[PDB]
Amino acid sequence: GPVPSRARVYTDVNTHRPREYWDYESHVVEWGNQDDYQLVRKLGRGKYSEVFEAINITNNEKVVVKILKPVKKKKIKREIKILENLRGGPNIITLADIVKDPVSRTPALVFEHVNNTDFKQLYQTLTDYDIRFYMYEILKALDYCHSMGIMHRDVKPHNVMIDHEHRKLRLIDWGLAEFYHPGQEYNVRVASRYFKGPELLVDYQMYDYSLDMWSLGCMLASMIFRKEPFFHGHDNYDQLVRIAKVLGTEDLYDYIDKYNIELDPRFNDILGRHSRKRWERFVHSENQHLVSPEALDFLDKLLRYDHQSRLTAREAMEHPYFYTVVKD
Ligand SMILES: COc1ccc(/C=C2\S/C(=N\c3cccc(O)c3)NC2=O)cc1O
Repeated sequence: GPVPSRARVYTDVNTHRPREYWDYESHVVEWGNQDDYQLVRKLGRGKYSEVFEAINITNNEKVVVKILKPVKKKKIKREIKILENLRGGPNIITLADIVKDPVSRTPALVFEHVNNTDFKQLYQTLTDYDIRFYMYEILKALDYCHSMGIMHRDVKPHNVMIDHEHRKLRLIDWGLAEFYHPGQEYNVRVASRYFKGPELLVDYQMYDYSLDMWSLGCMLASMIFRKEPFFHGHDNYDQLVRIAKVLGTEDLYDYIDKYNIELDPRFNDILGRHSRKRWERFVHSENQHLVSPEALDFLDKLLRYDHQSRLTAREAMEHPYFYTVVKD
């Protein structure tokens, strides 16, 4: 069988927390008053929810309301429990309330409002200094949630809300987040395709917080190299092939051999043989202002096949790439 794996940090956080902390199936929701909130405009829709701008009429403050579509109550309680556990943490979106929507007959989560710019437009604009600053702010959120025993499992640009005017950042959309427990096998159908870690793409279920660090590396690569998304696969199989054309096939085989993993035989006709590339090949005159030796070294240490070899969020915050960021 496959070789087991443990997180190298925050391994036992939930072990020594009280059961109530991570036992979300037993959580009892504290419902607020649904008539406190007036919906203003729809902001988005997905398979599992719709999101709205709204006004809290008890204080005339803007909020954001996510009205769930029907989904297992276990997963609704999981997201609620995680948001309450993380509330107040650095750059974590604040859950302000939970109400029952009378039309949907489902829960509606009420969040603080961020005056956001779309990443497609914001990313055409950020400077080298901006990218370092906001990467540091994301790391604060990720080290916090990892230190609290939670993996996000859907890190991607669409889930990082930035109010550039106030240099304010919030990590949102905790609907896929999970509690880390040593030895637990997790669903690999998480994260967006372009941000899926190799562990998901080879069906290794005993993964951990380090998944979020791969996803963050994909974001960093897209920003400093001006290629969004960086690994642009047409499906989950091609996604691994795109990664292997950069990291090389020999280290992919080292990875699956370490964990006694077997590749899907459908890769026999599509994977090929690929050397590992040097990151300098992705530098050109239109992105070199965003690239430095420090950026390439930092990126290189996030994008490792072996989830046990990636920088932790705390280690990443120690990296020389962040030396120029003003610390508060
Ligand atoms: C404009 O400011 C904000 C925007 C979003 C949030 C929080 C969200 S949105 C989400 N999930 C989605 C995303 C897209 C479509 C959809 O139907 C559901 N999960 C969250 O926590 C908070 C804000 O302050």
